[PDB]
Amino acid sequence: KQVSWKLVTEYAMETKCDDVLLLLGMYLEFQYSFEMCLKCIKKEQPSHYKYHEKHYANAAIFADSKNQKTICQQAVDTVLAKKRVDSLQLTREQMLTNRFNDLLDRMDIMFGSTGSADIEEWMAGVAWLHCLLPKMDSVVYDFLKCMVYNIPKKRYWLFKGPIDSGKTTLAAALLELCGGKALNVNLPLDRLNFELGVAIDQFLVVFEDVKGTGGESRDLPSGQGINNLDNLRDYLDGSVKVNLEKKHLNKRTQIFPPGIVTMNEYSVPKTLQARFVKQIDFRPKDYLKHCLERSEFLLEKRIIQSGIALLLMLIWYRPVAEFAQSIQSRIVEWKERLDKEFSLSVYQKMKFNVAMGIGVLD
Amino acid sequence: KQVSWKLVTEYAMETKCDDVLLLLGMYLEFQYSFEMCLKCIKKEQPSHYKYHEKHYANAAIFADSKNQKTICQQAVDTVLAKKRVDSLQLTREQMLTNRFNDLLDRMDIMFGSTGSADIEEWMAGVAWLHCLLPKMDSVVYDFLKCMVYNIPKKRYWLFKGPIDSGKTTLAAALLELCGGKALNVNLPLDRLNFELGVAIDQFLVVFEDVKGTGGESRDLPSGQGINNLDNLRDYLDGSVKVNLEKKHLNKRTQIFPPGIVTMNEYSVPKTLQARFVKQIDFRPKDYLKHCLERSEFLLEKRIIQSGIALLLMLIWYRPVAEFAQSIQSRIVEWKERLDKEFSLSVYQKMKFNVAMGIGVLD
Amino acid sequence: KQVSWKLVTEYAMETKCDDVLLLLGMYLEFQYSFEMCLKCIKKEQPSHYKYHEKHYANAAIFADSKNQKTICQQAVDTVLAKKRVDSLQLTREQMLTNRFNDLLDRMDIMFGSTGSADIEEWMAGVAWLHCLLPKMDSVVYDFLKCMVYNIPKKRYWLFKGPIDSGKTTLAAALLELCGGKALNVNLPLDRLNFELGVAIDQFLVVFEDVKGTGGESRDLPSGQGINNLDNLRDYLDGSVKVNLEKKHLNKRTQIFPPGIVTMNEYSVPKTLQARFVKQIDFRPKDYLKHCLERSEFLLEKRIIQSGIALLLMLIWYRPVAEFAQSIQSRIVEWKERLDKEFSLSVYQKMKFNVAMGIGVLD
Amino acid sequence: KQVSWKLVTEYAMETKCDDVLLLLGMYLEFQYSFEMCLKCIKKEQPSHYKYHEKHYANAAIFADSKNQKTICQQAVDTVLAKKRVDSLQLTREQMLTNRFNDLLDRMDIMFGSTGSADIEEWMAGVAWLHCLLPKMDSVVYDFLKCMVYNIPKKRYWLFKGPIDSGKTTLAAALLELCGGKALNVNLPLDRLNFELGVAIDQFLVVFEDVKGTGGESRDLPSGQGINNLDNLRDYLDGSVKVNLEKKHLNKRTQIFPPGIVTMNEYSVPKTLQARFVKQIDFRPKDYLKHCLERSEFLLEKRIIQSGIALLLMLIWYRPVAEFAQSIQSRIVEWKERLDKEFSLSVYQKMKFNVAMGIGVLD
Amino acid sequence: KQVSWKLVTEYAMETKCDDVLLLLGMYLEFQYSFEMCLKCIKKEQPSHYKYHEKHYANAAIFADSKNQKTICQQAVDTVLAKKRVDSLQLTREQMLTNRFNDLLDRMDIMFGSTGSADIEEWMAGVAWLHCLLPKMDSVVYDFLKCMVYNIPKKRYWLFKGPIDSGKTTLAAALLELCGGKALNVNLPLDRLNFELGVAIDQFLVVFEDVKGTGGESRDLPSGQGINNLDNLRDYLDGSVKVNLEKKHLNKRTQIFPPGIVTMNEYSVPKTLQARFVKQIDFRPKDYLKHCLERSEFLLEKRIIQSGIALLLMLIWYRPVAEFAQSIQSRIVEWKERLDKEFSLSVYQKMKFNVAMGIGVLD
Amino acid sequence: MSASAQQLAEELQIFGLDCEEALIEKLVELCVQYGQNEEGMVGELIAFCTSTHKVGLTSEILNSFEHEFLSKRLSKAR
Ligand SMILES: [Zn+2]
Ligand SMILES: [Zn+2]
Ligand SMILES: [Zn+2]
Ligand SMILES: [Zn+2]
Ligand SMILES: [Zn+2]
Repeated sequence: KQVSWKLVTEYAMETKCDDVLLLLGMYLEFQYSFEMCLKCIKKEQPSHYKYHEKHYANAAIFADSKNQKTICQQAVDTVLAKKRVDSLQLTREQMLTNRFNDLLDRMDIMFGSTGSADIEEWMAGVAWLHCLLPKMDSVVYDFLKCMVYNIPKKRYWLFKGPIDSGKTTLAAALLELCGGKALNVNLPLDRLNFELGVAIDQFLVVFEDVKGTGGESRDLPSGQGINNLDNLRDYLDGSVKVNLEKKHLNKRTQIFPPGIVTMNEYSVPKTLQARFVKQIDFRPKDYLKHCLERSEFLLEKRIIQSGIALLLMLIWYRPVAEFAQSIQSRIVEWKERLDKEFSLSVYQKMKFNVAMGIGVLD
Repeated sequence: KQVSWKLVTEYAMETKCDDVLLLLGMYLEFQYSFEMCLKCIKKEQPSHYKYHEKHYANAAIFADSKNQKTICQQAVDTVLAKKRVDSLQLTREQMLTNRFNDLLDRMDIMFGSTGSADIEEWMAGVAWLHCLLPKMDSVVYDFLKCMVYNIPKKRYWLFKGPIDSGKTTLAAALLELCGGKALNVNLPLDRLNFELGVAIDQFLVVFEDVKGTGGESRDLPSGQGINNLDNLRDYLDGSVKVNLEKKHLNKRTQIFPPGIVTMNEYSVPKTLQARFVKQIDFRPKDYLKHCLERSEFLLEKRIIQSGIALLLMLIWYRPVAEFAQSIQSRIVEWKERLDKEFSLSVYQKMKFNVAMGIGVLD
Repeated sequence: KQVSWKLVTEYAMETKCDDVLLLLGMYLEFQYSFEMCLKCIKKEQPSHYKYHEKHYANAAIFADSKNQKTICQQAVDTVLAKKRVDSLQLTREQMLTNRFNDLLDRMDIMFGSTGSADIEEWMAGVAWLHCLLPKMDSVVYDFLKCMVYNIPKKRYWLFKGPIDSGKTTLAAALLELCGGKALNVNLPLDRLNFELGVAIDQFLVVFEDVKGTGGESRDLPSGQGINNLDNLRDYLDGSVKVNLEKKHLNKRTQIFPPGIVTMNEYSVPKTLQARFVKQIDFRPKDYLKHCLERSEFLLEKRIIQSGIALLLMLIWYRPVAEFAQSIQSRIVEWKERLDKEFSLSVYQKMKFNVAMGIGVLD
Repeated sequence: KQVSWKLVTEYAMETKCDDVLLLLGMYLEFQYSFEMCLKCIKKEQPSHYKYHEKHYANAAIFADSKNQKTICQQAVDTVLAKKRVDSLQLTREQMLTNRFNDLLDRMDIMFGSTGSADIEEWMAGVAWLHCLLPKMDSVVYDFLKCMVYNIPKKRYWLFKGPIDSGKTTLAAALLELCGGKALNVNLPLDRLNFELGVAIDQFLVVFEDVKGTGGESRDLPSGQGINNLDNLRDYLDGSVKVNLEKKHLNKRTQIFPPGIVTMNEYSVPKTLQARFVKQIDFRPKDYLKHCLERSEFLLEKRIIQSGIALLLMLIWYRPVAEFAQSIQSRIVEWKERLDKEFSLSVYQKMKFNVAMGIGVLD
Repeated sequence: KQVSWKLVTEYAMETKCDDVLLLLGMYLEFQYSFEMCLKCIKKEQPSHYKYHEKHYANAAIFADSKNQKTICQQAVDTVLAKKRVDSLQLTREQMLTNRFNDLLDRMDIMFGSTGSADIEEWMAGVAWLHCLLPKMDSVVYDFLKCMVYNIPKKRYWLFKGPIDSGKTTLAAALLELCGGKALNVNLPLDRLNFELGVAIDQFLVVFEDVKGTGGESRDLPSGQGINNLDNLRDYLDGSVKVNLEKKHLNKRTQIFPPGIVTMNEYSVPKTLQARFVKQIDFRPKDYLKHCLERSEFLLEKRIIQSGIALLLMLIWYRPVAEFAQSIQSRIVEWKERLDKEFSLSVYQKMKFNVAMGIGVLD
Repeated sequence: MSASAQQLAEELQIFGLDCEEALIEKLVELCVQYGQNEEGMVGELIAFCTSTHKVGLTSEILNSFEHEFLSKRLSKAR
């Protein structure tokens, strides 16, 4: 005869839904019956068939609620509250530990019985990705720890390279591999405050294509990207607690999370370059282009730019003695599954086709 | 039954949490059981195992509350209210007195049994920091009192120096040593009002890297930093009660707190320089660079830019007759602990390696 | 059991607290016990030990209130409401009458038994202040009445003088002597509306350092100060009811209060100068500089820029036949106290040291 | 028992208080006792001693109300609602009829027993005002009707004249004589919408000193005044229902009221001048200056710029056959009072001293 | 003892009042008594004496309501809701059908017993209006249908003509003849969104005097009018559902209604002219000027720019076979009234005086 | 080129140092004979009215100033 808020909040803490309308719709699907729900039998969304029977009782009354958006609203705040806390208690290495596990959770489903993901294609992506930069997997481990160590004025990395090379492909996958959001600074420093407020309680930021006055002869349009970066020195250093705003009333005043800044061969001030760590010049390789011309599954199923892809690359090359001691037991698990499905011959055979310019899976 | 607001407000006044979502999440961890709480046994956060048994009763019902964000909201206002009052009653010297004690409280935990902080490394930072500027510790005492005396048009200090020298490293530590926030003026004078409203009830402000039209030949990008500073003459003087805005409706109309303004060799108008007190030209020293190359613990554990670091430097050099008479008894306490762990030989031996360019702890 | 709003509102009308969070914190200190309150015995804040026993009963329940910010909120509106009314009923001379009395109230405490203010130092400030401009006290009386008479296009005064001379020192003290707020126009005409809305129900305004295109050869940075002043002709005249905005929804449409405009030798349009009354060119005197070099108590305890300082100067020189007939009885009171502590010899002896360049109290 | 809203609303409709905080404070003065109220016996404000006994019963409980600002809030809306209606039902001539009567109501009090206004001084102002422009009284009647007739692209008048001449003195008095508000366009076209929304349900607008690019050689600062005027063609014509905004949510979409535009000899586009009706070039007369030099009562008591002053000038010269037939009976009333106190000799004797350059009352 | 909302909403749906404060005041006039209401006997406003007895019962209690603005608020939403629906169900021709009838409703009152409108003057306006442009009535029918047909990139008409010619006179009348609102684009593209959101659920838009860079030699001030028009290509075409915002939260995403764009001989880009349909160059005729010089009733009573005027012109010339079949019966009604009062001689006799330059009614 | 007695007279109206046109112009010479600005002259002058105890100003006390204090430290005659 009354709706339960603790249950809705519970479901929220589970799916970690930090959205209002999203959390509302998802919960409004349990006000029917899991008795004949197609989505429950077909095993489509783990956030449905795994929580319907758990919240079917409350959702039944939730439908006749006059505060459907209010109940879910408080849940969202509880979700953001959790992250608000974890960003202070758990070390930057533990935060990743949880991420790496959540990334594997999806894998245990997609690469299982209720999954439609083909491990062969994702293993092929690990090949293309390793053929993108010298010792790609090696660099990934360095970036990861670089994010963990968190060294002032020694955090952001530079993905400076021409158009179409792999920047937006890697800078994106890394975002999901570690966790966080991708911002933009091409817009005036007006809405910059309304966008920089997304890095709150995050792990890392991703600045996509920053426009600068430099490169006026290379047909490179100028903007405010490079400029804005310099107008955010402390933000790049992280030695001080910058100010952030979330929905009018201030929500945080913490240390601006590190990250990656991408660009297309624009000019970079010395006072700006001194805020970076490493500069990775992406090279527009042809064999990579011809490679995807016969490997649509990488661009279609989003593999070359998936965080799950890099995870497979971290478990394939990097030893177990490098991961968290609480996850080392899970790393070995897939080191057996991957070596079982693919040996060392079938693997390099894929990187081989990459060198040729043909399908990775040929 | 019923949820208690005075208890939540009490916990808020304790941790001095001036955040809404943060105060919410932290309190939502006491709705379980301190009987087997790992965070309570492991002694991770003093704001947890020290207040769970105290608020376990209310938090238990807090979970089934329909106003979880409302209850914590009022608490936040009570927190800001406290600071709102202290900024008028307690003298500027007493405000620091409390800060210095809170800084030592963390030390009594990290340098104790439930702490993972190594006093050796922090003592090493005091060495690197003293090798940053001539009579560093001496300057710190002057700045402190300079902030206490509060002399109109004689408050802000200038940290003008080239890229990578120690500006952002000191200007940051000082911020935590005294207390306050760090602002930025590189952004248009539009959102300037939404950022300058952070210095409310604060102690000092920190302007990180101000861009000016000057230094166009030194590859120094121009901006609005220097300009904005001049567009805030009264703000720099403090002889009048400037206007401030916090979340739409005005929250304060007080005297703009003093502080520090940093820059990278930009041109400075005479009408602006006349608003400062002392100009500290930071020198990019090599031995300091090579020093950190073998002392990662300073950059990792954040020591060279920690307020706690400067505190150790103030207790090591400066006599007890300079601190507050209500804290002089605590200053002598650590003057015995530090001299017990490190003599005068082991100390200078660290500053020695600094001169060399090797690890401070060698 | 129930909280009283009339009591909180009463306390608000007493301290005239026009702040929300401030009024909240101050009232939250009476929910303990005046039985052992240190602030009540030490006699620190007249707004504490004088009202605790008066509001101890309500504050006791105020703590367990779910609307701590709401109760105090209404009180604030009642406070602003009072000023909103007085600005229309009481003549501009009566408004000052009340101010002059409130300024003396502080004196009766600081210069009493529960005060830590030394009358000797404040009398010394009256000397330095009189050595700032020819017939300083005489000018003060003229400005006061100039504000009372309120003559259209004949209200604002000009404090045009080089850097470091006494402008910001006098323009500030006068602000407290009469009452009001100090605004700024160096910022774009965008937030100008959000700042000009402070002069609501005020008495006078203080424009600190206005930047103009003039003086480009005198190393004087140009801005929008002078320009904005001209973009506010009616605002300067006061013959029409200008529009003002306070927190989104308009709060007033009255006559813009007179005031003082300060600057540093910038160029002034004839159409702008015709909106002023008198131009006081402040001279950077050396003997004044060397004077404060041996009189830190003036800059520390804020005396040379205190409204209470000018009050002592008005009671020392100006006769009783010039003050309000309802305050003439109080003016004579201090004319006996001051002449009792300091004769005419000890007074001029202070102005003497000013001429020398040594401490006023030598 | 319970607070009455109809009573508060009634008082609001009486004083026509369109303010929230103002209406609140005024009503909070009846929660004491009219038994010994000084303001009730001294007859200071007609909005007090005339309504205290009427609202003493409700105000007594109003004090213990938890919605003091809410009750008065609704009243304000009822006030604006009245004007919102009158601006559509009553003809533009009837609206003035009510104004002229309200202006006389003040006179019946100030020029009565409970008034401190001297009719001699106000009659002197009528002399100075008539010595400001050729057939001043004659022009006033034309402007009045010009506002009544309301002829598209034939409404606004031009008060173009040098600095200090009488523009701001007349353009102000006229505003009160007819009714309305005075706006400004010197500010960017950004806040223009937040200021133009004041002419809602008004009668006429007053643009004070509009800055234009013209007159660059006459030391006349340029701005956006003239430009903004042209950017408001339809606003000046009034043949279409322009859009207006009051406090976020739109409050009106009516015909922009006519008015007067003042300036200081700036250049005026032909497309702009074609939106005016008559151009009055104010001449900076000396005898007028020397006149006020011996007639401070005009500038002090605000007479030369008072709407009540022009009213006396309309009743002195203009016949009764020109006023509304419902007010003609009241016009004759003062035509007897004025002719009783002052004949034709004493009147012209004042305009005489104006010609000389001495006090109007000599 | 309860207030009815359905009744207030009913009255709202009747008068179609889409205003909040307006609907409030109008309804607050029925809380007295229609027994002696002067406005009810004099027959002044059809929205009063026709609904007082209908809502006298509820309005009586409405006065003692604590939500006077809330009750009327919901009514307004119901009003806008109606239009929100009609703009989708009723064809663009039916929408006009209702308008034409509402325009005649006013006529049946003003040209009746309870009306003060003289049919002679309005018939004279039809003469002046027909002497404004060749086959004026003919053009009106074309525009009407042009609005009905609604042809993409073939909707807006151009009223390009010199100052004072009849543009603002016709573009205004047409607005009322069909229905809708008149916007402006001279203001920055900032508040453009807050103004373009008025065309929501409307029929047509009216852009008054658009300023362009062209015509710099013809003393024509440049602006952003012409530019903004080009910055709204899709808005002019109407082949896509543009975005609109009403009071913060979006209220509509429909097809931008057609309309008319007026200007004063400014330069027009080819890419802009291609968005129009017909260009009507208004000629500043003298005989029209001298005509109004002896026909003040047209400018006073607003006839030459009234939608009711054009209606009379549509019923006088255009046959009945052109109107809606549901209104054809009403068109013939006035075709008998007009021909009864005025023959063909008295009509052309008015257009005759127009040719002369004398009063249309001579 | 002088020192403008109007600039030195101001300092004489602050401490109530009554001096006619002839007296104020007497100090103007002190600003040209040694170069002492109006601000430093008045500062050193009143220090001479204390060493000899003289709260009055004539043409003698102002004359003995160039023979007692400034006479033993002329910087334009070495
Ligand atoms: Zn299901
Ligand atoms: Zn615990
Ligand atoms: Zn106490
Ligand atoms: Zn009374
Ligand atoms: Zn009626």
